[PDB]
Amino acid sequence: IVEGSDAEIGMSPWQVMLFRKSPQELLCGASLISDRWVLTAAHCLLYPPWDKNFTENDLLVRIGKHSRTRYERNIEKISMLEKIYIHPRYNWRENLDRDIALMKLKKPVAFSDYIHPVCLPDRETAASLLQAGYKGRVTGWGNLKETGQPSVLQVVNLPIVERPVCKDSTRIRITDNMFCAGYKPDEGKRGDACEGDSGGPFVMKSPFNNRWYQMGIVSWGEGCDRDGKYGFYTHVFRLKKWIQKVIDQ
Amino acid sequence: EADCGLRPLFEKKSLEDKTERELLESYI
DNA sequence: TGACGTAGGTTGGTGTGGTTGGGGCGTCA
Ligand SMILES: [K+]
Repeated sequence: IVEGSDAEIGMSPWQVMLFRKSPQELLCGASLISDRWVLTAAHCLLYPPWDKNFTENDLLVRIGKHSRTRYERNIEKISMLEKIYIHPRYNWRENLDRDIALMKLKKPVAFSDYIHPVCLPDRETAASLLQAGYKGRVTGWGNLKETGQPSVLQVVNLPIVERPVCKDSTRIRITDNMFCAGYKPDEGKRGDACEGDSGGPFVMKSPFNNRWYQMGIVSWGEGCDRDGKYGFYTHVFRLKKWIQKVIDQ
Repeated sequence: EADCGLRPLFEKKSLEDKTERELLESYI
């Protein structure tokens, strides 16, 4: 997360840390959506172009954390994975279309002050908030610039961008399952996500009912905080039916 | 899930994190 | 100078590493 800052304790209790078992290594962000389910970006798990094809026993999940590295005792909860579920139409050949994935936990976690799930949006909720110029919030332990990594969780707030403008800001074949967000050079503000932030949530607060809903998953970009480039987040709502189907199973 | 999106240390104790009003304001 | 002995934190403790950093401070060899 570039041009962000330290996150206030318990300010993102759905934040999940995706963690490689050997070498022990933070891989990606993720999000808690229930006691027994976690949402991350598919490419955190499956990306043939970089030889990545992790499976369940390759990984673990760390919930309720704040420090990037140390074992925050009786705060964080660690879970192994029963199942990984990747979107069957997930596209790693071209554009990361439907970069979305679910992990079911071997044992459901207990909610606490540092551990709580996020809401998923309705038609209604997505219809009204996922609109250009409106702001959301990206959080992660990912890198702080493109060319080093932060000690505690980072937060930044970014405006959504007009679908056309995303299309004109890149070469990659954009789709309806993606939205871009970030500032423009006129506006004289900054901010973006980065390598390592994948899987983490782009969330929005509802002014109607005061809850946080997860509208995006950090999917991709081109460098980090680059002038006239925008972060790309998987469009969560658009893929809600897949989600819903997998959970009911 | 029944109690989603309400953070123990903020919504529940009736506190604002220090950038959430950034977000709300953006709704014009 | 330095190391014992000793004290919470987003958290214990015959604790000061541990699947984890480094506290703050006065003694004392
Ligand atoms: K300790």
